[PDB]
Amino acid sequence: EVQLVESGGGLVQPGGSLRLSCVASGFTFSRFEMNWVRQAPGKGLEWVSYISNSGETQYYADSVKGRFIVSRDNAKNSLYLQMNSLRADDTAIYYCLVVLDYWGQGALVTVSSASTKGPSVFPLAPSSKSTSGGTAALGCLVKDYFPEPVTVSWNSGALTSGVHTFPAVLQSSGLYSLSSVVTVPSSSLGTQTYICNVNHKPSNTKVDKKVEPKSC
Amino acid sequence: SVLTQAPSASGTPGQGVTIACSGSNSNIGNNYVYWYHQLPGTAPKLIIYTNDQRPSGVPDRFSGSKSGTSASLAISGLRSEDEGDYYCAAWDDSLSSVLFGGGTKLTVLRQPKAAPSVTLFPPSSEELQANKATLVCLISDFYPGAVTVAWKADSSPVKAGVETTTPSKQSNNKYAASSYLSLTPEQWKSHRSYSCQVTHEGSTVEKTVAPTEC
Repeated sequence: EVQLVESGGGLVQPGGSLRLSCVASGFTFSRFEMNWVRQAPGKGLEWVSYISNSGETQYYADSVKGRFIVSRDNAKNSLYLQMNSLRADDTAIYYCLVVLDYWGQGALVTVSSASTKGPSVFPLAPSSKSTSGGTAALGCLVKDYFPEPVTVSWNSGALTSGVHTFPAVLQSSGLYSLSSVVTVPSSSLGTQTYICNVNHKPSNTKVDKKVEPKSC
Repeated sequence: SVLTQAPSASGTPGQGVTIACSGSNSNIGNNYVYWYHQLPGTAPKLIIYTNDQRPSGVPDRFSGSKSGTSASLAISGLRSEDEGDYYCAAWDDSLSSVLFGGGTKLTVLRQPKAAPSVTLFPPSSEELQANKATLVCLISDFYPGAVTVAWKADSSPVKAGVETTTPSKQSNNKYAASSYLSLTPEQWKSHRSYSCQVTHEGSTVEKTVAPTEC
């Protein structure tokens, strides 16, 4: 069977650089062009570079031109990717491909200067007009923490109905943010206290944030 | 030049579906189209190569075709193992690059379709006093679990500063998603309005907030 084994990924700092390797087996490596393709967390597929069977011809994505160098050692049946001046937009799983036919399992490259950082918690206040009759949405914005994970609860676990906590986004800063929302009776906004409980164990931080109606 | 795919394709067990890929002469018009199937968490697998060829192991329920500047992947007899994301790709001569379509999520329908509701929060007074501003667009109660989100400042699209999560299941077995627009306090106060637009199947729903209102 065709096998492509990537290595050399990991955490690196922005402006830094990294060397992916992909070792081939089960086919005549030197007969075939190779490609690198990458996939940012949550996103689609983005081609990075092409290299001909002999190695004498290369092509690069415009996003990467002047910064990455693809190469190969047909004696060692290895494909390489020299990624220079790494920036947050480069964070992705990187796949090696033979032609466009078979993909390695991928190597994660994380481009961040983030150190451990607890979140800032901001209230998502319910709109004052949907506070008379019916239901209202309120929440907490859990901003700019690193690394994963955080946990969010409401009223120390007493409020679970109508709750949805979203997965986090990874921002161009290398820090994560997420939100948690709960739908409650409008009539309760006067009488019931709503507190989101945020726990970020990697920084030994807990935050309780009271979410109150806004004065319009 | 970009390859364009619809976000979502769906059918009940046993139905057929067609996934379109639309391009232009620099790419699909003159070059070979490839199709891939991906389960999130694992690498893509080849489904169609060179417009219409199937690799060993791909069932003949999958077939590819190309005409003019468009390509299509047909899937008959939909089964659970077909669900996942499908991507088309082609070389583009003007860019000297392999382009990928944006991905089509294929869903085998298990429950009725459901249109999203959208809640849009303006930046909190707390955050603004921290010299930051985030608009929070929360999208709920939809099925199948694929949407497109776009943002507008007043009436013009804004692409910078946007982050959107992949939909995941709510407690009521429908999907939710979130999108964020990061602004400076200056931009938020200087525009008349901001909107998040959510496209699901053949509807777009748009919610708007203004800095001068509740």
